[PDB]
Amino acid sequence: SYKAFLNPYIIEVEKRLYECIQSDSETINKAAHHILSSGGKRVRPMFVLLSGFLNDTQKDDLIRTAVSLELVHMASLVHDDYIDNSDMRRGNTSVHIAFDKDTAIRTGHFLLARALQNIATINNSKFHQIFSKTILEVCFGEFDQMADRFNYPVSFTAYLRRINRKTAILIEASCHLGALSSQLDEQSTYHIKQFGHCIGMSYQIIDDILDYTSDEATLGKPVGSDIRNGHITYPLMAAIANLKEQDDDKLEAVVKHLTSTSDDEVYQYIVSQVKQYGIEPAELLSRKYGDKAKYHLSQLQDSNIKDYLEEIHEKMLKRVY
Amino acid sequence: MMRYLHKIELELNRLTSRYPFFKKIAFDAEIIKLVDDLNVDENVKCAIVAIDTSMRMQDFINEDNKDSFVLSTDVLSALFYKYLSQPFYQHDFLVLTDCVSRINELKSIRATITDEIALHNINKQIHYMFIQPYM
Ligand SMILES: CC(C)=CCC/C(C)=C/CC/C=C/COP(=O)(O)OP(=O)(O)O
Ligand SMILES: [Mg+2]
Ligand SMILES: [Mg+2]
Ligand SMILES: [Mg+2]
Repeated sequence: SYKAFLNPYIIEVEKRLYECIQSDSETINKAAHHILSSGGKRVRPMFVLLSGFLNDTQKDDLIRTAVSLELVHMASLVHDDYIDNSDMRRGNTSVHIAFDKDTAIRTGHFLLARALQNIATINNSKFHQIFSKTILEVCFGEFDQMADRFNYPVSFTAYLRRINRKTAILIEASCHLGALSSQLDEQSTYHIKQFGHCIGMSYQIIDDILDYTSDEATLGKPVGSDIRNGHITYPLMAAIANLKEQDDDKLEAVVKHLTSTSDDEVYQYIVSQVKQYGIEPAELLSRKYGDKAKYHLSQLQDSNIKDYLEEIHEKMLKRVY
Repeated sequence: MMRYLHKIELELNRLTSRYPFFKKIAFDAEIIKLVDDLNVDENVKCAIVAIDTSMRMQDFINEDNKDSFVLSTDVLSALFYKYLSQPFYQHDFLVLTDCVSRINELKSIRATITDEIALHNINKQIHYMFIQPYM
């Protein structure tokens, strides 16, 4: 019944999403459409909208905030897939493959441009302070991730930092900016804000877990993609610590000497060690963030909207619950 | 060197010092001299220089420098947005975000034209994209 309440809005933002991409440029219109047509769970607008519906209020700002977040989210994906060399997206070809590198970079900046155009209406420094801050942070996270490739060890703090910027904060901004465009009170804003942050953390851990556990079918790319590109994630970290407990530090030695030119045999070894030793601690950690998000949901006033958020919390974190 | 130039060069040098994958190419000398004399705040001049350099870096993106250059154009875009947000320069924001949209449009259409005069004219429009609205 939650896809019924957001039904009129999801189709509204979708309509405006296609409006925002209209361009007198031939390729860009095609390219923008290409990724905008590609799947999309629109989970960020769903947080924006629901966060604004916590208190009794109506604004045209609310639904247009959601539109902008999606545009920024998709702007990051186009650029991402070109940087990461990915050729697939939920079963759809990536823009740099379907078109070329130049189009891929242009369309990314184009989406960011229109996303910022869309919210330029909202005359509010705090709003833009928050939004521009998270965008900067996402970049910072990407810089750190790129420098952390094939560089062991990665501290637990640095890992949390990494997954915070690349997933958690944009979702936290969704709940925060949504709460602003509805003048929600500080007590209720804090809880939904921390809900968004914790749900994003938990979700990104799950994603990192799936990189090891799942098959190429639900991934769309080889199992162990993160480590094959040098990315050290908590599942690997946890697996290493467990083996050291059993006095076995061979995995540690292998990862330390890991290089961009490493043989597939070394990756296959790493993958299986992670599957055997790193999955459960990663699930445990993910659960902590999930349970923390539940607490913040339970502390906000009982209402209809609360139930929708709770049902999204069950869906997104199903792999751990 | 103006005040605004010191401001952005300080912030960029801090980024290169902190994030090794941020690469800072030189600002366009012609666009600096023009921005110097623009009748706007220190913050708007920074945003202009940031977003201008961002888009110009677009042309230098290889396969050998992409995991550096792509992200670097994105902080420069994020900086641009950061410079116009506290306080919120609404008018300058609407103008320049439009410029960002249009300059990407002109660069696409540029890829599909060989005519001589049409090339010289569109390039002119692309080079001066972010400073014309202020003249
Ligand atoms: C232009 C802009 C707004 C921001 C630029 C900064 C960029 C590109 C951020 C990328 C956002 C992160 C996506 C997840 O990365 P992953 O771990 O590679 O995710 P998957 O494996 O799904 O690709
Ligand atoms: Mg990436
Ligand atoms: Mg990627
Ligand atoms: Mg991943």
